[PDB]
Amino acid sequence: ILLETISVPQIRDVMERFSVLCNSNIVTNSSILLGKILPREEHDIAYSKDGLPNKVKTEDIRIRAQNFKSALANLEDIIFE
Amino acid sequence: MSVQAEIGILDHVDGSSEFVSQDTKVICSVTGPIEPKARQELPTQLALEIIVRPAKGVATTREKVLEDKLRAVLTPLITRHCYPRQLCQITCQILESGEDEAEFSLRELSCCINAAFLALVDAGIALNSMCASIPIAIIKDTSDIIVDPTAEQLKISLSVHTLALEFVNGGKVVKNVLLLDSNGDFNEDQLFSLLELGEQKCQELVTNIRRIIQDNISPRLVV
Amino acid sequence: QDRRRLLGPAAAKPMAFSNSEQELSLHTGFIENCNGSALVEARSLGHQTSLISAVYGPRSIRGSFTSQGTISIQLKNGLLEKYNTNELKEVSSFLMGIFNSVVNLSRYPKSGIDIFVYLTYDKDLTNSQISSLIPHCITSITLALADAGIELVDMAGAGEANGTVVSFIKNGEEIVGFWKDDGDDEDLLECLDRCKEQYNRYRDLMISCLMNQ
Amino acid sequence: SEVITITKRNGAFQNSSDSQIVTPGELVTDDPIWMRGHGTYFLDNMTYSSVAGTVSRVNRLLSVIPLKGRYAPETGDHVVGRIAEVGNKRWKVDIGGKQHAVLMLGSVNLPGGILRRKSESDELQMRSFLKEGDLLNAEVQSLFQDGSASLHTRSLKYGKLRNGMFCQVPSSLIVRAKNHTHNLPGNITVVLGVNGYIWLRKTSQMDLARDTESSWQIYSDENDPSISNNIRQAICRYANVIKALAFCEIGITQQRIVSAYEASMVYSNVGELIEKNVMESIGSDILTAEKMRGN
Amino acid sequence: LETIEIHPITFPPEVLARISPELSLQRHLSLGIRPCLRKYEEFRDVAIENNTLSRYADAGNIDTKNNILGSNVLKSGKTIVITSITGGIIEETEDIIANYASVYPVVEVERGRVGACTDEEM
Amino acid sequence: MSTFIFPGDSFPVDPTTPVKLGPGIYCDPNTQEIRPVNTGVLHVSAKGKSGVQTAYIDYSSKRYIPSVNDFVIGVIIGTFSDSYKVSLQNFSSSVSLSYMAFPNASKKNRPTLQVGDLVYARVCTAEKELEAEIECFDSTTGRDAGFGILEDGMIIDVNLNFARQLLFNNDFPLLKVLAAHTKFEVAIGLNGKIWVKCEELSNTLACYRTIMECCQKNDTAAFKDIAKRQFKEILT
Amino acid sequence: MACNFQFPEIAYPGKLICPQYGTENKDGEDIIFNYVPGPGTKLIQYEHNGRTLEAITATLVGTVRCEEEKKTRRTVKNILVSVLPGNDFANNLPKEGDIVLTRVTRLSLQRANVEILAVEDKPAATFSVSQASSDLGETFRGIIRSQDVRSTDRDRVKVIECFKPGDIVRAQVLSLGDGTNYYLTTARNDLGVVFARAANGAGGLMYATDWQMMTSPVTGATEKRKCAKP
Amino acid sequence: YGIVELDPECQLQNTVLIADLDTEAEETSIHSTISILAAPSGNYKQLTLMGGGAKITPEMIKRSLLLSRVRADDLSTRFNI
Ligand SMILES: [Br-]
Ligand SMILES: [Br-]
Ligand SMILES: [Br-]
Repeated sequence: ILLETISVPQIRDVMERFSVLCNSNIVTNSSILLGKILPREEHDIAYSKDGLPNKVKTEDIRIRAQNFKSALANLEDIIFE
Repeated sequence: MSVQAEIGILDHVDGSSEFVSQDTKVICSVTGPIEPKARQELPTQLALEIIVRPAKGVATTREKVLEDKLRAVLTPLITRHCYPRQLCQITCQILESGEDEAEFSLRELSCCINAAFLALVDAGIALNSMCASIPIAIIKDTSDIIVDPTAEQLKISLSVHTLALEFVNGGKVVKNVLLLDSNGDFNEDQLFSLLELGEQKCQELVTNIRRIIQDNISPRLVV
Repeated sequence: QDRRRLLGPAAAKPMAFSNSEQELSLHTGFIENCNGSALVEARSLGHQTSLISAVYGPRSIRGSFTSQGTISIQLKNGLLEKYNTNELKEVSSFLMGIFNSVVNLSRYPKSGIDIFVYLTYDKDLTNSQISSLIPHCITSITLALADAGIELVDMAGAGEANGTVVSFIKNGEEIVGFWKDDGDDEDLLECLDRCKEQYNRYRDLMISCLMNQ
Repeated sequence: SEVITITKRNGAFQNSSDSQIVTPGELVTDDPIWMRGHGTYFLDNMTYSSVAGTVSRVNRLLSVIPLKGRYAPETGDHVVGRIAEVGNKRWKVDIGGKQHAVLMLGSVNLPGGILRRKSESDELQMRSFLKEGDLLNAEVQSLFQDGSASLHTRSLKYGKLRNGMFCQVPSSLIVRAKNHTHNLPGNITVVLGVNGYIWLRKTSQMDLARDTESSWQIYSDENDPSISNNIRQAICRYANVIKALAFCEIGITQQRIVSAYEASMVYSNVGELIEKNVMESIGSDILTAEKMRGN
Repeated sequence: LETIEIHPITFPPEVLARISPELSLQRHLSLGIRPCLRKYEEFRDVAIENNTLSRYADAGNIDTKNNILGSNVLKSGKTIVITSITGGIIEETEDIIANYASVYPVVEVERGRVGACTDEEM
Repeated sequence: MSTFIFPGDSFPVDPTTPVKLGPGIYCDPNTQEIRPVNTGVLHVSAKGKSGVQTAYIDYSSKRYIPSVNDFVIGVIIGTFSDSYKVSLQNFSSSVSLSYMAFPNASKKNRPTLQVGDLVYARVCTAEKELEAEIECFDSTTGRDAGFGILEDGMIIDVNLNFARQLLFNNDFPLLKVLAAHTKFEVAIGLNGKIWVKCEELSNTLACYRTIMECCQKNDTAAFKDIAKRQFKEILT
Repeated sequence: MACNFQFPEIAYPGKLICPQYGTENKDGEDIIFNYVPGPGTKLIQYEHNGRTLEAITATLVGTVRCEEEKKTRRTVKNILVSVLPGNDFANNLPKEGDIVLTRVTRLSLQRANVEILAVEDKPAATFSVSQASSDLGETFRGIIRSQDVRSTDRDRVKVIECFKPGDIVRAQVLSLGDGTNYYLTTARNDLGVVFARAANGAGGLMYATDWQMMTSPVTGATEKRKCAKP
Repeated sequence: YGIVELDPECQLQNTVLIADLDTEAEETSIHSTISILAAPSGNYKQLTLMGGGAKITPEMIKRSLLLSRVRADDLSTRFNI
């Protein structure tokens, strides 16, 4: 079949049977071994003058990312020769 | 530092050499620039095919490391942008270890660097500068820094070092340190004392190399 | 011995020693090296399994031309339990047939989708075992493909019952793969029901993982 | 033999104007006047054979015709081939010879034909006309130095094949003729390529007009949406009898095919024609029929 | 006396990194950062898990069908490393190097390829 | 005794003087500095040469690198659609020789050169990042400037220095000492190839052996003696 | 650009979205909605209650978007149903007409061989970067023929003066070609060399001053390339 | 560790030492690198200097040796192994 060959009552029929089909189809994944270590997000550290490591915040890196993107796109400036 | 070298000993290669330090003898050959394989091709620069063959047995992962370190030295030496989409084959056949190969690969690496450089010179390939490599070791009790140590000295060493410097201005200015391969137990003070004495003997080596190069190549050229 | 690896001395001999229904864990997209990846861990009775899948594609195929994509699947032995290369090849072939019925290949002309499944940690704690790993492989590959962004007709899952493995799609109405080793006689109907129950559970957890995570 | 016919044998790996037969290295003649052709080689006066076959003498051209060998494309042959690869501005089609034949983009009829204006996008969209795997009619237009064939389809008679099934016989069983497309009872049409490649399809309007908007769909993979089972079962029967003629080393002609097709009607099920004894008898019945009809 | 202004074509960070890694590096360095969003002297953090794969993992319940003597699962940033130590036995017949042994490692860098050992791994 | 120079060494000439850079000398695209990259003798042309001094380094080499306006000896190793694939040296990148790069060329008639033929040609284009091109005619006049096929004879391998001296230096006694023994015609390629042909093979062979040995010794005041013992040894 | 309220918001592979056709009553006239399977969806024929049915099914994991597109009496509105994930070069594979960012790997006398690094997406514009490696030949390679370099004078074109090895060339796909090489073109004003350095990367940055000339602000030295119109 | 020269014609809005190289951009473009195996005791077991790019100065070496110690002290004591 094709468009225009199909009429409005035929369309509403299709919509009906679809609604019937669609409405007829209707525990945590805790780690076992490698679940805690592998999916672990990236963290970065900085070593102060004390020699002690310091945790770099995630949002700090996110903001650091979005700020560079704005400084690369909009702050492209104009090159004069 | 009484090394001995010969240049242009092979017939079917663009360039060759034979470097000898004590008992360590390495012969090297260089063909290039030539047509590269598709997987080797570099759009803008020269591709280096570097091969190291051992004195005994077949090439293993050991020589694969010798190829890698030798690559770190030769790569910045060659003006690669002069030969885009081109190949330069560099083969080193270590003829005599001059050391216990089961324990050390120090003298073989330095001799390969010096030989490869000489072979590149013979082949007439664009080089940004000159280069010299020496092996260094630190003995157990005395803790003295011995430049160009013997095999017997290596057996009683606490650390072994390969130093290769990049020279310019008639072999007087150290442009950079191409390779420093320090292995074993050592402290920061020992490191710079090593680098200070190492630079001196390296500079002496370049001067000797410059002599060897001119002595061999000048008869070929015209006045 | 080998000139490409360090296998040690030849006179050396390996050390020989003397004498709910399922618990799942799913994670996706932890391998930046590829396009899609999945971690599937299962724990039950006296056997736990931790396998990792990785999808590389669609990438270039420099040979002739194809209107659709070409799938390749390779299973690798992990650290602990080893399997025959033949047996890993056989499962690979069985998996290729399954995902050639699910992956919308029409959307990837002259492209290659290489799927790797690493049998990283398979512990046998009983103080052809490969049949019990098959449903977990399909789960990992399905997760990885969906994580990669490769089009799938439906969430392909599977189940195992008495050496019989059967993978379902379309709410368990149809079968995309049938596997049977050992087992008993005239036990087909019982296996289909038990596997469909596992298929349904795995599919729910997969969708839950692809959405919430 | 209700389900499978299995012939068995033990203790053996297998079952175990005169035409002058010569073998490689054999001396054919010692007359230096001769012009040495194919299958031969010479040294001064001596002419030797390079292959195993029969000595042929045409005028002053001595050659040895081999007993075996692949199809050798002659200029003007009607062949059936499959597109092996597509590149630049040409296709390479599998005919069944030593080398793939070439089919230049300028040697085919583009869709829409004479009305179509030339486009430089055709050379980049050749896969929309002929792609890998497609079957087609073609005529050997020219020959290359080595012997390779250049094909062309500059005709309505030639072009992409559809509405049927493919089968092949040794090229030796099909010779050159005035025409290789034939209409047969059952509303089916055969295309007997000289290369041995045969195409059996449902008879089209063109096939009827041969003895008695469409130019846009000359490269469509789509078949006739209305093909009866009686035509399909006819194709299968024609296929089997052709294979039967080939099994008996019988030269395939349009008469031999129709004769075998009607003679095979003795057997109810078409699948009975795949058995050895059936094939051998059908071919044997054709030879004997030509015996008592000829004399 | 020919003054001309040029509008430099800009690209997204991900595109620039693919197009020109060298330029992408220098752009980041001008803002005191790196393409990996870290600062000049910032290291990647490290997370490990020891002896989780070894047969001696649980002292109370030692595995019987396991030959792993020691193990370590390490993740630093986005890279994951899994190490397992197995053993063998061979009959035998100062601070010098001749009195020291070593382990025989086989490293595999999974990069979605199949074939011989790479020069990296060797 | 000569004035040797090494890579990385300071360049003698001052930037205040306009200098045309030849072989051996490299101008860094990044730092704009002029520095030697080859090892050998530095040659600087005298001042007054149209206000432009040409500086280059004569260095030992045997691997040829195509440069414009060079006479070379190539061998046809392939036939493409519009040109020949020709090798100037083993293992080197192939060069192209157009079918239209001949005297009396036409789009209807291709040259009769077959694969395996030797050709004496001139390098017309030699882009660094592109396949070099050679031609077997004069681009302006259209005639053959001595270019074309080299029928028969024998070809000789020779280092680039020896070939350059044989082609440009008239004080090189080699061609003279060979003429004192026999009649011969010779083609000289800057790619280190020398073509020699006489009426008899024994003479061509004698020439081959002399050129080989003279290239090996590189002692000018010994060519006459080498040719003497060579042509003598053939007579035995 | 708005889907009906009867449509699902989120989607996973295998989830039903909508029938092939829809309709409604507005202003005393029946409007016909023609739903077209877009990227991330596919028409799948299911069975239920004995009667067959073809419905739009999501093949990806993400959100569902719709957009109207067109190119007795009756009115029909054509709606495009697709699923967008939510970087991925996968779903946006280079097709005929697409603009791509390529890198010249080898120049020849008659053509220019490149590798596709990124593909332009449809509404600064957005991009989809290929995660493949250029070291293992994992990237889709392409070819820019000499006659497809520029629009004017396509007969006499020197490749060495249009592109250089390492250049980043913005090109448009002509055809898929074979499995080895795509076929691209740069015969437009906004096509050609976009990013380049002097002496094949051995020099400083060069910007497109002229459409046929690239210059360096620092050195002043210029090079001849087929640049995109600044 | 890695050493790079800041290119004046790449600034937005003279060498720099970079620690723990990651990303393709750093592995591909940084040719002057330093690798260290440092024992928490204070001594060193491995020291690789590869200067193909910027010049490796004694200051760069000393700073690298310092950071290697600080990093080693962190890794050794962190997981109480
Ligand atoms: Br070993
Ligand atoms: Br043929
Ligand atoms: Br244009």
